[PDB]
Amino acid sequence: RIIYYIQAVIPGRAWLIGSNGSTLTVREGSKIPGYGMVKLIDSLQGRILTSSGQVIKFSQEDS
Amino acid sequence: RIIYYIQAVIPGRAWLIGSNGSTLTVREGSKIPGYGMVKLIDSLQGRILTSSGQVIKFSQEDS
Amino acid sequence: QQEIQQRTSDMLTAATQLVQDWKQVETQVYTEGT
Amino acid sequence: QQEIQQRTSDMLTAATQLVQDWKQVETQVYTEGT
Amino acid sequence: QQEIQQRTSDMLTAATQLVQDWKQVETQVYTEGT
Amino acid sequence: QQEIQQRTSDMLTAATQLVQDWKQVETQVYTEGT
Amino acid sequence: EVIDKKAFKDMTRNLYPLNPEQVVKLKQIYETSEYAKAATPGTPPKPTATSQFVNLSPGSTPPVIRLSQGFVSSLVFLDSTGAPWPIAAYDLGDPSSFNIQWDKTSNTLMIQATKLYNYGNLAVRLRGLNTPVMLTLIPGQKAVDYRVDLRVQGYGPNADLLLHVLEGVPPPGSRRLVVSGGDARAWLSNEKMYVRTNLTILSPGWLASMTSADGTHAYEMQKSPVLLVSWHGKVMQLKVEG
Amino acid sequence: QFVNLSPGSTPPVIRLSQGFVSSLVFLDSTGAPWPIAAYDLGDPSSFNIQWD
Repeated sequence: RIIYYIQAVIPGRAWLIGSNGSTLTVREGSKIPGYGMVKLIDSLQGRILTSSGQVIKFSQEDS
Repeated sequence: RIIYYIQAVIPGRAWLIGSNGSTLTVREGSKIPGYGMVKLIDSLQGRILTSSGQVIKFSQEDS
Repeated sequence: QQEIQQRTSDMLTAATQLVQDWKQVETQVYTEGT
Repeated sequence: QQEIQQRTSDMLTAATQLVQDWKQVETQVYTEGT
Repeated sequence: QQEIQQRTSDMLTAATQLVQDWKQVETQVYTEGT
Repeated sequence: QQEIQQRTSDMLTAATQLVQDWKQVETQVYTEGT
Repeated sequence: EVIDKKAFKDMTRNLYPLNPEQVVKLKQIYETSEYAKAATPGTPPKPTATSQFVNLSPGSTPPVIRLSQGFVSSLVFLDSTGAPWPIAAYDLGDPSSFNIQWDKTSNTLMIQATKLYNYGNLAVRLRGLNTPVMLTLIPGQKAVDYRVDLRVQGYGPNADLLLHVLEGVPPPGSRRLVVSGGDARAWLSNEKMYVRTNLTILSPGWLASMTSADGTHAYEMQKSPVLLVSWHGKVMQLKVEG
Repeated sequence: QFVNLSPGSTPPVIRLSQGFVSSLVFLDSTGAPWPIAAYDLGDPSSFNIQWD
């Protein structure tokens, strides 16, 4: 399916890139396709919590 | 039907855009077609209260 | 009781600052191109 | 009790420093090439 | 007991020295050749 | 007992001298020939 | 002899009052303080690029520009055809809140807001027009406009969509279609399909076609529920939804 | 990155660090270089820019 990776994160926003190359930016309450509703943006440690229980991170060899 | 979105808001006024591309500006007591009578303009949090109970907001991917 | 007057002095300075900030209106600038 | 006032003085200096740091906004620079 | 304050003075000088050393960032230099 | 402090003063001068001697690093020199 | 060691330890403690771990924690405190100082309250605005049409009727409303303190917005002006329209002059009210950079010949302005919540207005006169174009400038919203493209009603001194399909930009007014069986994209605008692919279409028959320099094809055709495609000598079929 | 000049896409992001140098080079869709006519930098107290 599609996998999203953190490109940049500040307090408040997060810029994500997908495996198709599309880029998005999100805030605390926002819609993400295929993942659900954003519950918490943690600027430290690079973790994004999602309503489906998933955590959005950096690519492992690109981080 | 037609959906209206907040383009800009200050205390007192609000500039709205429709799905047809038409742009309007409103104050506290004003007429909106298809929604009714404006009851309260809340400049913080980007919410507009309408006499029909509806709340006018920003577009979700454009906000 | 005396707190009204100390409050009057910090408040006096802040309100004078606010009104002098509300006084200034600056002239517009027109730019000509060729 | 007097600790509130010593704390007021170090805190006053730090908060004045913070607000004066928040005041400055600098003009942008445009570079022309030929 | 008073040792806390003597320690505060040597420590104050060292920490001020450390933070002023952490403040400076210098501009890069570009060299052109022909 | 007081010998610790006299020793502290000659030692302080010598250690300051040593650390200031350890601080200096000088730029290299390039010589061009024709 | 213990005098030498005792003098040596008080001397070392006088020379270096801070431990290495204290240096590490002090550095951590300093960087955390800088991060808290530099962090921004609330959420930052969403950066967007837009495109609007400006109507010069005596009934229409002037357009709105969303700004932010310290950021740069570039304004570019085009006519009804889409060609650039050079600027004759401009006028900025309240320069203590805004700073405008402009080379004296192009059709792009770069505006930066200086204050947080003070709003204003701006007048722009173009080269061929007599009616000036008026903009209003409001900072401090939930979105920040990096670029607004403005279509002006008249015609400038300079005067297709399948080219945009070739570049990957969806055609304007279209809707997405679902394609199965191969690497292709398609859109439907006016009961016509627009297809972007690098395969070769053989059977259903097209009306017009475009090609890029590196071999990308864009086709415009009528609607059909089947396509027959052969890739570099091999014949197969692709199946579409709707 | 591939840069799309559509009015819907998001502008690209450059990740930096204090004291380090990042070089940006501009090329076209084919891959040939595209020379820069001008630039405009907001906040020069945070960034330092060199350009021949």
